[PDB]
Amino acid sequence: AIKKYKPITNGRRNMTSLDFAEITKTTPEKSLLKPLPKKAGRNNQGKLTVRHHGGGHKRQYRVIDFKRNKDGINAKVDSIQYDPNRSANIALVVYADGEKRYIIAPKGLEVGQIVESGAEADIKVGNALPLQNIPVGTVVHNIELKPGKGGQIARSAGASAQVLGKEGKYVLIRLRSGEVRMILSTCRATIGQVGNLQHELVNVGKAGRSRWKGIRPTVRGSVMNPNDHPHGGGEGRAPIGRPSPMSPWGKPTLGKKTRRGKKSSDKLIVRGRK
Amino acid sequence: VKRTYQPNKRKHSKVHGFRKRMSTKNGRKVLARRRRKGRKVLS
Amino acid sequence: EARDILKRPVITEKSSEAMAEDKYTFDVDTRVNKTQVKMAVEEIFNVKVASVNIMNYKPKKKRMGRYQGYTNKRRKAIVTLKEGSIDLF
RNA sequence: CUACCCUUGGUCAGGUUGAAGUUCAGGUAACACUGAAUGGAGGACCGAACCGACUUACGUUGAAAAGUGAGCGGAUGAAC
RNA sequence: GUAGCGAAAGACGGGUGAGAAUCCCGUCCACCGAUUGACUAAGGUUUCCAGAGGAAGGCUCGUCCGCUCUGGGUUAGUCGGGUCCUAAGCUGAGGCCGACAGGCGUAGGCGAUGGAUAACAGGUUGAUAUUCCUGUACCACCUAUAAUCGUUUUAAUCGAUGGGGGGACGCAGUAGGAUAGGCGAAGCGUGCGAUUGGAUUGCACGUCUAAGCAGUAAGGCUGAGUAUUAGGCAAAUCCGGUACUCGUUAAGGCUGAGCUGUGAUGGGGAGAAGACAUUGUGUCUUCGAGUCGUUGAUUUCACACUGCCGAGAAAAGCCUCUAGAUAGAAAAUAGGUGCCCGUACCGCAAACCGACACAGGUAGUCAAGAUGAGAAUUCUAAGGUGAGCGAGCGAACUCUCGUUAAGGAACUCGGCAAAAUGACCCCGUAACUUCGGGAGAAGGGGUGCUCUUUAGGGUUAACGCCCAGAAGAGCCGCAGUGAAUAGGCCCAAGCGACUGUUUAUCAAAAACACAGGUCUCUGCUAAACCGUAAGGUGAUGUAUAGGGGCUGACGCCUGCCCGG
Repeated sequence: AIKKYKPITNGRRNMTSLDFAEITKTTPEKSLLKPLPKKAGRNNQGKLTVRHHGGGHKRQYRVIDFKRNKDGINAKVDSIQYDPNRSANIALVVYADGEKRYIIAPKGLEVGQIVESGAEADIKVGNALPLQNIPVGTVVHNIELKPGKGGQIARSAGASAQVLGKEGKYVLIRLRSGEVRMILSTCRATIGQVGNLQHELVNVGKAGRSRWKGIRPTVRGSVMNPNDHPHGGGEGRAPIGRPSPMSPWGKPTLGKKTRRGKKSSDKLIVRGRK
Repeated sequence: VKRTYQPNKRKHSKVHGFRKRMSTKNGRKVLARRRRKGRKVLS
Repeated sequence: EARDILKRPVITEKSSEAMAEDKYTFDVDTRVNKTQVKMAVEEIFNVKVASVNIMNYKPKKKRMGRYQGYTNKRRKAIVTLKEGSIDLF
């Protein structure tokens, strides 16, 4: 659920967090860990390219099995663990000979239950299949985009798409943003919704808790100077005195579409939103 | 109060000093200028 | 080698007090190690050598009437005899 | 030097309050509220080291090309 | 012959000299004492130590060093670095890109601020010491020495270019266990005071290492055995899932573990002169001086345990198990052997950064007694220092400091500055609230010393040993936290919710951030951004996500106009 905090400080006045009651083992698997040094928005020339990325806690990368490869060998779910690198939790699965992997934990998934992959597999939560063998109307997550590449769509907390119909070698799928799309029928997907659904409701509460996640502050354009931002300058406070609002790099920012013409996936997108 | 110039031997050999100046082309040009002027210390 | 690697003896009151025991102090080439110094004094003065210690002395700044400069750097060896003795004076 | 950041290290006298939680019992009986023990949370409180720089006095061919004295803010954190 | 001579306590006697407020010795006095003390970094580079003249140097003299001469002076198998390991980064054969110059990047290299690695006690100089000497150890390598394993496949050994494990990691908090150090006392030693008394009396004291034998105080442990095998680029006899026997006992089976007793050491050293004809009686060749017993206890066990969310490096050294390979070893002794670089000195400063022997700045470690909660405060031990050239006399005015009759903000732009408050204990405490608070609200009272005592914390053995359980009875003073240190409070409005940030050097704020809103863009080689491009950030993310704009906790809300 979500725990509310008692207002003992002004910083805890309206703060909530998760109770982490789905987490069943609070210590990661040693052989599936890699380093993840921060690169706080600075590219290979060392300059800042995206603003507001900073320094939070040290975390480590857990390697996730986004292509469900091991096929026709079932696996037991060992634990549901926490991951600082995403908003879902992860599940440790152990295959029938002893190989351990991590996967994204779906919504109702229990320690002990069985999970498998392939065309031979059956439709229950956490099995991975090609989109061809998945009946129309079910909810799926972790959807590949090119066959064998690994899942790319609907991996965040509480995310799913549903199968809508079948073309020749495409299926129709309705994404979480409300757009519908064609995907190659040999791309895989796993059955069910991604878990940890109450992630959207936690109130962060105090400025410094944002800093624990590596968010640096953001200063608005209209209180900078005219060489810094198009909204800058003006004697007192001032309106945005332009026909449109602007980026700091001077492009119109409030309604101008930015998708490029002539992408090859323009004929795959039947109906789009956002 | 704290001043500009807080010395450090490794840093001094690492930003100036012979192998750093020979490692770029403009650095080799400062050593050629300093030779041609007849400086006693090139770096 | 073996006779260009020992250059001079060193005669001081500290070195004399060391020669009250079986210790002898030489100025050696500045590139030699202390195995070579042990082998060279065994070859030259025909003795047996217990151990040898060694130290480097930096160049020393110096003046002579608006001429400034440095001494040479020195490599000093102190070698302890096991048996035998050496008759320098 | 200074502004951000990256990797790897370090430091923070002492006091005070007493969160979530647990547990027994005055009113107690459909325990149940509220009294007591426990527990130790917090960009909590007071305050040294440390970090700052609000008032003031003194300095102004200064001891000093930005300091000293007395007070003062922060002091487990978005700390140094 | 002006300003200044850079914070701080000195006085006298002796000495030395051509000449002394200055140099040296003495005695007394004083100052710092969580440091003006003691170590280690960085940095500096001979300033270190002896002699002798200093022509300059020093906000004097030389009759010192920071000028001269050498006399000099720095010693490591174990300390700190390299012959080890990798992080961030920096480079990078082939490769990609680019008018050129050049940029990027693969394996790989390099790279500590981290990981790994063997020594302590005493003696000794003018100048070094875990380095020299003496003792006792430890770690490696090489060669001889012997019984042992003896298809060399296998076999304890070899042993991967192989595997599994480990190394290997946050923050808070607690309860313990040991130990360092401090503490009182007759175990034992020294001395017996001149000014009145007392003589249980003034004190002091109790030792000592790394290594190696024994056990050990607590900690973790689905805790000990059988068969199979999509795998560990193949071998494993080792790593995982299950099916079972004592099962959840922790016996003690295991790993790891602070520490304690013996020997190390009847040696060193010892409060000791009791040992000198001497080393100027200081000094020492000879010869001993106790190793008691309480009291209460930081650092270590160990991020052990418990809790929490923000979810807390890597690689080698190392341990296993093997193919494979050979004879085949190793081990325990005896011998040898153990390279290079640093090492002097200053070092929270007269030696570093600051033009200076500058009231500044400068990472880490250690830190005794009283008082106290305390590392606060005041005094002090140890240890350092008398301030560093300036010193001797005695108005206005300026600056620091203390006091003030009567009055008490009348001052002034403004109670600016000062005064007042303050510790501990006990009683009490409003409006308003987001139910947390407000709150230490306000406001009251108490505090020394002596004796009873009934009795607490008990020092409990118990009143005795200190604070008291705290109650009675007294005594003194103007005053009892008798010094020093230690919140002034209330009522009412603006703004900003809050902690935070800001104009190094005239502005700390109502300005910026913020947690929340909302709008908008973006389906992944995402948008956005950097770049000529390659590359790259976003992100090893995937619409509960990411970028941009505006607003700014919370509560009640957010009307009209789409002509431009």
